[PDB]
Amino acid sequence: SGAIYVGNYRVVNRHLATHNDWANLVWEDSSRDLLVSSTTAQGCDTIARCDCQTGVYYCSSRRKHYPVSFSKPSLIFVEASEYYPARYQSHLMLAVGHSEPGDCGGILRCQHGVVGIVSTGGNGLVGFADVRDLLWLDE
Ligand SMILES: NC(=O)[C@H]1CCCN(C(=O)Cc2ncncc2Cl)C1
Ligand SMILES: [Zn+2]
Repeated sequence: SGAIYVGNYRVVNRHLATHNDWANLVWEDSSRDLLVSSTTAQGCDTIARCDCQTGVYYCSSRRKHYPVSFSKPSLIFVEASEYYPARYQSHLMLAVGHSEPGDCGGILRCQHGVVGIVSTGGNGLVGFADVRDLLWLDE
């Protein structure tokens, strides 16, 4: 679990969005596993606007942060789960690092701000949904 709170927006994994997120929907994209909802309170986070390929992510299944080198956002095949059929997920970045079911929502940050959230993983890989291209989150 986990979310990004920026301005009057809450960014979550689309597959973990609540009834309240869907009732206050701003934007969602199944191909990216993202959903953004509106908030009444002002958010605590700031978004990176950069091309960093290294950073640090929070891994809830270890209660720890780990440094990672990750690929540029791209279209990656993701196997079927209870949440989605087998499909290509877009704007996904992969890295070597621990992740297991329940780690989705952990933030990846570089020195410039929030880069994205955990969205996939397994067998010593961790995948992050990029948010750096969503320029409207800042306005
Ligand atoms: N973005 C998706 O399609 C994910 C929806 C939830 C399921 N999913 C996963 O990868 C779960 C997973 N399994 C093993 N290690 C880590 C993780 Cl996060 C795929
Ligand atoms: Zn950066």
